[PDB]
This record gives sequence, C-alpha cells and structure tokens, in this order.
Amino acid sequence: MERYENLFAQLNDRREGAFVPFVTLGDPGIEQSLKIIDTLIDAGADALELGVPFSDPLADGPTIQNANLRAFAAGVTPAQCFEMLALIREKHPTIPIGLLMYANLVFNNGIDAFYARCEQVGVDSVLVADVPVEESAPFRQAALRHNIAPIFICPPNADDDLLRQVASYGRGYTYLLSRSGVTGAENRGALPLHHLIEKLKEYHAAPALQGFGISSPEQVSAAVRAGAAGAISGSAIVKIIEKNLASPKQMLAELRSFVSAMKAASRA
Amino acid sequence: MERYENLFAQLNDRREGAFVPFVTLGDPGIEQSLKIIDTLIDAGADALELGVPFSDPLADGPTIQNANLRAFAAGVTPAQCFEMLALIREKHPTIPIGLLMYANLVFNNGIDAFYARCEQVGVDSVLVADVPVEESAPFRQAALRHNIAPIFICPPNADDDLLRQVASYGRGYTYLLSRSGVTGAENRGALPLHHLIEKLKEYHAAPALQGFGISSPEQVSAAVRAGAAGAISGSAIVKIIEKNLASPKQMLAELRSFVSAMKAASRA
Amino acid sequence: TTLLNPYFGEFGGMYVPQILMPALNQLEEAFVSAQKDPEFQAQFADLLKNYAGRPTALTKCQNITAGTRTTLYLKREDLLHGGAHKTNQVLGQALLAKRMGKSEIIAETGAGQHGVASALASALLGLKCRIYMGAKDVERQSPNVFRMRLMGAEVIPVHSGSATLKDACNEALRDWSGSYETAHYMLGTAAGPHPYPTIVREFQRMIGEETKAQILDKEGRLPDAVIACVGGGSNAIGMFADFINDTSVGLIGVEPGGHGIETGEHGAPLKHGRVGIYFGMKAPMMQTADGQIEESYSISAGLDFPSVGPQHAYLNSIGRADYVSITDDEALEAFKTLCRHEGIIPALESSHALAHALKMMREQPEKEQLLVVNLSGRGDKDIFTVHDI
Amino acid sequence: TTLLNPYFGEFGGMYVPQILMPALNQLEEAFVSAQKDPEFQAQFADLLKNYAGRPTALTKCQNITAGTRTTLYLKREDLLHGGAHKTNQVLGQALLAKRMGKSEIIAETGAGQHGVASALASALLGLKCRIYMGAKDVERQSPNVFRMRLMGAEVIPVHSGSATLKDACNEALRDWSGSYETAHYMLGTAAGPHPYPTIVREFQRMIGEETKAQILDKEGRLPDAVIACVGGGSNAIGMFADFINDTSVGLIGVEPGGHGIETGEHGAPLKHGRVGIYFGMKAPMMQTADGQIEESYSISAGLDFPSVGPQHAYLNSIGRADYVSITDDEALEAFKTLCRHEGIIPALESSHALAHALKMMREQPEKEQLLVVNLSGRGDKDIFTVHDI
Ligand SMILES: O=P(O)(O)OCCNS(=O)(=O)c1ccc(OC(F)(F)F)cc1
Ligand SMILES: O=P(O)(O)OCCNS(=O)(=O)c1ccc(OC(F)(F)F)cc1
Ligand SMILES: *Cc1c(COP(=O)(O)O)cnc(C)c1O
Ligand SMILES: *Cc1c(COP(=O)(O)O)cnc(C)c1O
Ligand SMILES: [Cl-]
Ligand SMILES: [Cl-]
Ligand SMILES: [Cs+]
Ligand SMILES: [Cs+]
Ligand SMILES: [Cs+]
Ligand SMILES: [Cs+]
Repeated sequence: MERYENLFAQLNDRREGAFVPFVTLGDPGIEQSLKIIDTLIDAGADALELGVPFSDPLADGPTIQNANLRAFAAGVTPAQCFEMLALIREKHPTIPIGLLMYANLVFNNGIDAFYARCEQVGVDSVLVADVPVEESAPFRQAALRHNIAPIFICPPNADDDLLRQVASYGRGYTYLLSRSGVTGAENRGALPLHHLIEKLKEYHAAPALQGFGISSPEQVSAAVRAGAAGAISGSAIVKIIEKNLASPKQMLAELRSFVSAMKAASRA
Repeated sequence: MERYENLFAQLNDRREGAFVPFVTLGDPGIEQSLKIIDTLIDAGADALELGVPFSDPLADGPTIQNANLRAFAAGVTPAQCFEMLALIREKHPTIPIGLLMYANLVFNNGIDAFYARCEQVGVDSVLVADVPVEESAPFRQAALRHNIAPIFICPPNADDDLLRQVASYGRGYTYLLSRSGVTGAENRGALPLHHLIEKLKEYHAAPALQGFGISSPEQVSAAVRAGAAGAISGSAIVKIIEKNLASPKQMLAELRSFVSAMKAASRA
Repeated sequence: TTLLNPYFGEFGGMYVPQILMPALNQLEEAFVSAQKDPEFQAQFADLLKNYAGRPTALTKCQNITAGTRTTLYLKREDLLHGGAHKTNQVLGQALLAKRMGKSEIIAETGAGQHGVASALASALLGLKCRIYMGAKDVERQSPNVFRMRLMGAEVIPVHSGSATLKDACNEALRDWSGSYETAHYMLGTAAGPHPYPTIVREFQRMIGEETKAQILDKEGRLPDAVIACVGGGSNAIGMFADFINDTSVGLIGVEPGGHGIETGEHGAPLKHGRVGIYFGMKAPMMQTADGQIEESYSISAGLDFPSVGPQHAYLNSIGRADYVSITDDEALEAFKTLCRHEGIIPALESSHALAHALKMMREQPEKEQLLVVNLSGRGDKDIFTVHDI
Repeated sequence: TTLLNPYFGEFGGMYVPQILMPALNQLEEAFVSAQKDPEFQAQFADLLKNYAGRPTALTKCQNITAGTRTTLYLKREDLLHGGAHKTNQVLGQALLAKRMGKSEIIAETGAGQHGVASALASALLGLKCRIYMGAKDVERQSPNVFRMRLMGAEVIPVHSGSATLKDACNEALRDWSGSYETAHYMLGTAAGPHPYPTIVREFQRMIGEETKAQILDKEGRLPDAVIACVGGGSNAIGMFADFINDTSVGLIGVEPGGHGIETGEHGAPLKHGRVGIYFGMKAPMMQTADGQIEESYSISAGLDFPSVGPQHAYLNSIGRADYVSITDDEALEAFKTLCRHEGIIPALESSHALAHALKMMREQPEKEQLLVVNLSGRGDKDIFTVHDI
C-alpha cells in the first residue's frame, strides 16, 4: 500500500500539516486502548504511532516508561498487540499506522517474519528505536520486501553523509528529532532545523515529521511553518491517560479536546 | 624477724610438714575475709599465702580469677589490704604471712616503698608471680633491705643453673611448682621431683613448699614424704568460699573441716 | 563507518539510538588514538602500579591440590585496590574521558562493585561521577552505596522496569543520550555497543599478560587452561586475551548455574539463553519466549548480567573457548575450601571459577594439568551471605 | 641469660612467670638462628611476595596537598593480603613456629584483625590455631569472628576481668604457660616480653625498607618525616626501623586521643600514661592510681592497646621519635578526606596517622616537607562505624 504517500498528497492539496499522536498499545488495558485509539482518530489524528510494550524502552522518558509498565500490568503481549492492530486497520482503512519497536521484539521470532506479520495486519511503517542506520540493512530489507516503510531518524546534528543515508534508506516519513535525550513533554526541543528540512527535500527524502517534546499547539504550528510535513506528540497524550486512569470517560473527553487542539494547529 | 625459720625449726622438731592455705584478701568482703583467715589459722594453718586483688592475674586459673573479681566487687584496694594485714599480724604474732603479688602493684608506688610497707605491717615474704629470677634484682634487694623474704619458683623442669639461683636468692621458703600451667585444683601436678628437692637441700635453699593443684590430704602427705617441708593449697580453699557465698556461717564450718583435714595429713 | 570491527563474528554491533552514534564514534576515535600514544600508556601504567598495586601476585595453591596431579595457581586480582579486577578498566576509561575533555562520568552498577570502582577513579582523577543503580539493588547493597557516597559520587536509584541492573543500564544510556557532550559513560563490563567490548578487553588484558609472564617464570611453560567466571565477561576476557593466539592453552569461562540450569533460575545465557539484541549488542541473553529481557539469578550478585559480552559468544562459536556453569552450592563449597586450606577469602563470583577448577581436579585426579584460576575479587563482602547459609 | 638485649633503655624485659622463661629463651634462640638462615629468609620472602603481595605501592597524593608545599606519599599496607600490615609478621612467626617444630598457634585479638591474620597464616601453613578474644569484643566483631571460623581457627571468648583485649592477652599467656611444648604464642604487636618486640619489628621492617627504596626512586632523597599510628607499635616500628640511623628523617608516632586527652578517654599511654609492669614488659601504660590496668578508648578498635611497645618508649626518651595524639573527630575527618580526594578508604587506625600529616600541612602550608604516612590498613571494616556517626 501507499498510505503515507496518499496522506501527504491529500494534506499538501489542503496546505495542511499532519498531526500524529503516539500511544502504547494496551495501555492501560486492551479494551480502553482500542477506545483511546478510536478517540484519537475521531478527534483528527492524521496517522498513528503505536508502541509495542517492551521491558527495556531505552529511548523513552518516564512518561512512556510508565505506559509500558501499565500495559504489562494488564498482561499485554506482542501477539495481543498484533490482534489489536488487525482490528484497528479493519475499522480504519486509510489512516497510516506506524509501530515504535525495539530491536529485540523484531529480531525475536525472525526479522522477516516480523515484517510479514506487519504486512498481514496492515501496518504501514516500523521505527526500530535502537537500530541506527549503520545497523539497519536487514531491517530495511525485510521492511521493503513486505511493503513496510522503514523509518529512520535525523538528529539535529546530522552531517551530510547521514542525511544522504536517511534520505536514501527511509520511506513513508523521515523522523526529525527535535533534540537529544529521550522522549518527554517536560523537555522542549528546537524548531525543525530549517537547514536539515531543506537538505532532506534536496535529497528527495520522505516528508519530515518532527518529534520529541512536542506538547502544545504552538509547537505543531511552528514545525509545519519550518517546512516539516507534520509533528508527532507522545508524552503529552500519554500524560492524559496517566492522569485519568480512574476516570476512563473523562480520559477520552480530555484526549479528544487535546487532539482536536493539536490538529487545529496544523491547518493552513 | 625470722618467722619462717622459727616455724620450720618447730615443725622439724615434731617431724611435721607445713600446711599453707592461700586466699585472696577481701574475698568476698573485708569483714568476711578477716573471719575466713582467722578460721584458717584456728583450724591449723601453719602459715598463710595472701593475694592482693589485681586486675590481670596471669598465673591464676578461673577459681582464683573469680576471687580477685569478687574482691573488686567489694571495692577492695591495696591500701585496704595493708590495713587487713596489720590487723592479722596484731592478732597472730608468729604465723608467717606471705603475699602473692603481681609486679605492677609492687612497682606502682615504688619498689622500696612497697617492701617498707610490708615490713611496717609485719609481712614475712613476698612472691611476685610475674618476676622471674632473671628480672628479680631490684625486688629481692628491696625485700632484703626491709627484712622481707623474696620467694622464688622452682619449676619441675629446673636446670642446675636455675636451682643454684633460686637457692642463693630466695629466703623463707622455696616455691616448688608441681606442674606447668596456672593455679587450679582441677589440674593435679606431680610428686615433688625428689631430684629437685635433694638438689635444693644440697644448695642450702630455703625449705621447699610444694604448690599448684594440691586439693587433697593424700597430696599433702605425699609432698612431705617426698622431702618437701610442706604444701600450699589455694583453689581448693577458694572453691569453698565460692560455693558458700550465700551461707557465710556454713562457709566457715566447711573451711574449718577442710583445713583441719589437710593439716592432719602433714603430721608424722 | 568505524575504525575497528564492531563485530565478533555475528555478535556485537552498535544497537543504540541514532542520537548516540556520534558519542560511540568519538569514543572509538579517542581509544584508537590513546592506544598509539606512549604518554597515555605511561600514565595508565603509572596509575596501575602506584595507585592500584599492579602487578598482582600469582599464588601457587599446594594444600588444595595435595594428592592429585593438578597444579593450581590463582591470579590475585583480589589484591588490587578496591578488591576486584574492575579497578583496572575504570582507570583506563577515566583517562579516556579526560583525553576527550569530559569532566563527568555516568556508570551503572548492580552489586555495587563497578559503582565503587567508578567512584574511586573519579575521586582520584577529578571527575564528577553519577551512578545509576536499580532500587532493589540500592536496598540490598547499603555498604557499597555508602562507599560510593563517601567517595563523592551521586547514587541515583532506578525504579523503572524490574528496578535491577538491566534497568540501571537503560537509565545510564538514557542519561548519556542527552549528556554525551560533557559526560562519559563508564560501562562496567566487556559488553554493550562497540567500542566498549574492545576497550574493556584492552584495559583488562594486563591480567593475562602478567599471568603469562609469571607462569613462564615459575613453571617454564604456559598453563594447560585458564579459568575465569563470566558475568558480563570483563575479568574473563582480560585473562583470556593474551592467550587467544596460544592455541595449546584452554580458555574456560564459568557462568552461574544458580539453583541449577534445569530450574531456569541461573545466569548462564551463553550456553542456555537465546541470541537477542539489547543493551547495544547482539548477544545471547536471558529472555522470555516473546523477547522481553529477564534477570540472571545467582547467589553472587556480581554475576547478575542478563547477557554476556559478544567476544565470549564468538570464542564459543569457533570453539576457541569452552563455557560451563557452576551452581550456588558448588560455589559455596569452593569459597569454604579456599578459606580453610589457603587462608584466602574469595569473592563468590570468583568462587565459581575455583569450583570448576576443583571439579577438573577431583573428577580426574591423576590427570596432569597446570591450571590458573582468575581470582577476580576478595570475598569480605560475602561473609554475611555465606554466614546466613 | 639471653642472646639479645631484652631492654630498650629501661623499657622492655621479660616479666613473665618463671615457668615461661624456657619458652621465651627457645623462641629467642630460634629467631636468632632463623635470621642467619638464608633458606628461612627465602621462604619468608617467597610468602611475602607470592602470597601476601609485597612490595606494596607507595602512592603520591596530589589532590590532598594542592596549594601547599607538602608532598605526601602513602605506604599502601592497605593493599597487603588481609587488608593490614599484620600479615607480614604473622607469616614470619608462623615460620618460626614451624622451625621450632610446633604445630599449634595461640593468638590474642581485640578488634579481630590479628585474629584473622593469625588464622589465615595458620590455614596456609598447616597449623592448628586457637584465638582468645574478650567476650565484649566477640559481641561487637561478628565479621572478624566469622572470618576466623571460616579459616578453621577456634575462637575462645574470654569473660574474665574486663572481657576485652588485655583479658585475652592474659588468657593467651595462661594457656601458653601450660602448652608451650606444642604451641607457639603468636603475639600481635611489638610489645610483650622479649623477644617479641624485637621479632615483630624485624618481621615488619620491610615496610620502612621498601619505603626508603621507593622514595629514593621517586624523589631522589629521604623523607623529612615518616608518620604512623601507634596501637601496640608494630606498624610504626616497621616503618621506623630502617630510618632510625638516618638522623635527618623525623619519626612521628600517633596515639589515639579518643574524646580528648583532657577527658581521660584516650589510648595515649606513651605521652599520658605512667610506666608500669604488665604483659611481660616494663612500659608506659593506662593504669589507675593504685596500679590496676585500664582499657584504652579510641573510635578505632585496633588502637585498643592499653600500653605501648618498649622500643617506642625508648625512642621517645632519647628524642629520636616524637609522639603526638589525634582525636576521634580528627581521625574521622581524615578518613572522609582521603575517600573524597584520593579514592582510598583508610582504616580508622591509619586515619590517625593521616590526620596528623594533614595537620602538619594545614598548620604550616608554606613549609616545604616531604612526608610519608604508613597506611596500615584499609577501612572497609569501618564504613558502618563512620556511617553511624
Ligand atoms: O512527545 P514525546 O517527547 O514523548 O516523543 C514521542 C515520540 N514517540 S515516537 O514513537 O515517535 C519515538 C520515535 C523515536 C524514538 O527513539 C528514537 F529516536 F531513538 F528512535 C522513540 C519514540
Ligand atoms: O592450689 P592452687 O593450684 O590454686 O595453687 C595456689 C597457688 N597460690 S600461690 O599464692 O601459692 C601462687 C604461687 C605462685 C604463682 O605463680 C607463679 F608461680 F608464677 F609465681 C601463683 C600463685
Ligand atoms: C563484577 C565482578 C565479576 C563479574 O563481572 P565480569 O565483567 O564478568 O568480570 C566477577 N568477579 C568480581 C570480583 C566482580 O566484582
Ligand atoms: C592492628 C592495627 C593497628 C595497630 O597495631 P600496631 O601494632 O600499633 O600497628 C594499626 N592499623 C591497623 C590497620 C591495624 O589493623
Ligand atoms: Cl525516500
Ligand atoms: Cl637461701
Ligand atoms: Cs599437586
Ligand atoms: Cs551472566
Ligand atoms: Cs603540593
Ligand atoms: Cs595505644
């Protein structure tokens, strides 16, 4: 499929940026997570980034660490995540779905088999957080064999060689990191380095989504203005889950309000 | 004075050995200790060996260690011991009185001053347990200047050189150790090595008293038969004190019975 | 692109977030430069000699081997300053940190020995040290925590995940991901992403180099085998390295068998785990069926790696080194035996290596064999663990 | 009659019961013979090198002395096997015991370090070891008691007197008085009756001999002063001995000042006690007005001699050595300072010596002085004492 390509073409036609929430699958349980995801979509999410709970999420700060822990407390496994993903796709045929993976979960049952399962359930992209471009060959090859976009990361400090590799090897979107460090709303990054955004376009990279520390509408607007195709927000969304664990209905209302506001900021 | 010389002459006239109990001064208190000592004498003690309580009695086994501790629990000091000694002599003008001392108590206030105090209260001999003949010069010199007999020890293993020194340097009596080790009734020594007893006589030593482990009449008799002038018993006497702490009258009765039996064994 | 090979056969690599790659490349560059720099080498040697107390003794056991044809020597890393071999490589890494112009050190620790080693090196060399330690480890390692604090290190409890060593490893990397411009990550074993397995080996290889010189002096020949315990792999690779090209010398690594391999309560991933990718490397590890990382169990807290250095996995794969396991009970018996027959109290970690040597001797008592056990540390720390049993 | 002089000026002697004189004469004879025997010397040197880890390092402090004209080195007896200098002389005395054909060892201990040293030497060398320890010390030194037991020694609590070190000293002598035909009394310091002060000095003198060679190598000249703590006197006389004839080298011994000399709660008999006769010697001691022996108080249990070796009293009397005191609080500050600025955890005993060196530097910071402190032991044992404060 070509779900990101179709999305970005549609958004470009409307001079609009993408807003892309992240949540952990199965946080705080399978049924509530499915409701959360439906709420994100109804509230205007253009695409999703979905984490499979992992024991050792070493690119994540405390907010998302705690989401992984809640999912484990609910007994969530990768197999259950795939069941969730198949159902999400059955409900929502066009929204791009990206996974946030750690390498061991991809390598565990065999790399090729993992990407084959992604294709079967209708995932569009996979970002393996602890595989740098230097180690990426078997992952990107398997992704492409199964019509999955492999997502690569452009750090703010990226040199020309790295920009060329990310441009060549990635598909779907290019992840533009706002800053060093780990995920977290408590730590705001920079405006998309215009120089990086322009070099990526020069090298015909997949459209850029800025992520890390994106918690406010004003940051979404600024990302798009700087030339990114959109913005990803994780911790800010997950914080709403955490705050409202005891109040599942209020949780969905607050998620809807927040996502609506973030998506509004992406519009021309 | 010449109290040992007079005693041994009197005993020789009667073909009799000496029986000499040891107790710790002030065990279990000053008043009871004075009564104990009067009982020993009335029951037939020929001479006394009296210990001044010391913190570190390293020639003594548990029985006499515990006597020292009881005297300390009663607050007994060397000055109080000297007061006791003056009174004992005022009551009993002829009985030889020997002290069992550790070196620090003699050296503390000055060696000469210690022996001067002994002369003033009417002590006859001093045995300094932790001063071997090799270190004895200032002690024996001070003793003799104050008409005090310095007592030396003949171990069972004594070579000829040592026998000659003990014979030359000692006065009053020669202490014949029954065995190696420390004081105690629980450990019986040998018969007075006849060879030692005879060599001491050859060298004109002061008459021998056998001590260490002497707890029974049969040992007193055997010591005298082997050629010793008598026998000393400490732990066996002190054990009677220890056993009867709660019963001071019974204590005196048992001491009287034991001493009478031990003295009877010394008679021809 | 790298200067050195990041792999040992299929094992190893640099499985870190992209943001950390410049830090690893910088470290590799500084290490390659330092290894050619006679001034760096002289400074490192000076610290090892005059501060740490190298060379360490090589002690012939005679009482332990009486009535057999085994001759046993112990390489006395227990006598190094700090009481374990860890001191060697922390001093080298502290000097690398300074070479790169870094003023801050991050370290992980489980049992606490690496934390103490890191704090002592940082105190000596003017670095500001922060140490991550799983909250469960903090609770049970009060002595080591106090030592770290006395030496001026910040100890940061980690409450995430299982609140043990792997969680502290993660936290150290999360911190470094944001702080690499000013801080060096002082990794505590011969594992993690390249270049750490290589650096740690090179900064521990004096163990084997000295052993070789000492055994040649005393016996006029090389050992039949050298035997070392394997937590993450540093003391073992330090003993093995200088013998790898001496094809006659057996290399035997001893993983903790815990309550017994069959119980699943062990720390023997090389022989009884499954290859995975975690903590920056492809290596055998303790993992669930689904690929979640698990803990290693051992009576010895210091053998509490849930994986193993990639060079050990490689040496195993080609048959150059053999790996075995020793249970808690076997280690305890070796501890007691060394105390009673040689007057040396060994670390419970090291007791695993000694236990396997004792088995080699006892199983085949008329086999002529010259063995060296790496006595990686002293066992003062273990007396109450052993007492309670 | 003796072969060697039992006195150092008026101090020393052989104030034991007559029954023990043959044992002391036998020991003296065996020692004089051993000192002329190249085989004995070679065996002792071999154990010191290959078992204990000599020579020990001489470490230059630079961080501690920054901004002053003091240069400070530490002689690292903390790195000896066992963690204190005591190991040197127990190995020598164990070899004497064997030379005399004895199979059993008696030892006294207070803090427990001598007991552990005696037990380790006995385990190595095939001797049956029994250790007397005051019951109060047994209660408060569980770690050391367990170490002694692990090494196969019998630990015998002493309940007599004050149930502390002096009482254990007495009990050891009472046992020896009956057992000397088969047992050697392994006295734990440079005190007691001749020949022990002499033997212990000679079996510790490698401390000073090495220090001299090391300082000449590093500085090209002798120290201005060498500084050592004084419990009974062994580590100090071991450092001092080889410098006694180097008249320019200051010898400074540091007694424990406890809560302060004025409080009476100290362990400083050399400077603040009164000459007495006890434990086989004439020496300054802690005693009541009437001459009863008293205890020494210090935060450091190892400085818990209620007297001092006679050679120290002699060196003081002639002015060849100077003796000072350091309080609990001063020792604690030195402990903390060394941990934080040099990454070395010193024994609280040794911390007294370091504290005095720190005072020498701080009081006169522009005085040019090259100082060596004998770091007699490591302070792992002390972390909980220091923690609780
Ligand atoms: O809004 P924040 O700060 O929580 O950021 C949310 C990011 N979620 S995500 O899945 O895009 C994401 C993307 C990349 C990550 O690590 C990597 F860069 F190393 F690959 C981790 C998470
Ligand atoms: O009957 P026992 O076994 O208790 O022996 C009692 C002995 N009491 S004593 O005062 O003669 C006495 C004599 C000598 C002593 O030690 C020395 F030999 F070293 F000098 C100790 C006590
Ligand atoms: C830490 C430690 C180990 C295990 O770590 P390696 O990296 O495998 O050497 C072994 N022995 C001791 C004494 C240790 O402190
Ligand atoms: C025992 C001990 C001392 C004191 O004893 P000395 O005989 O005076 O040396 C000093 N330092 C340490 C570390 C000790 O263990
Ligand atoms: Cl592309
Ligand atoms: Cl005479
Ligand atoms: Cs052998
Ligand atoms: Cs392991
Ligand atoms: Cs200086
Ligand atoms: Cs003292």
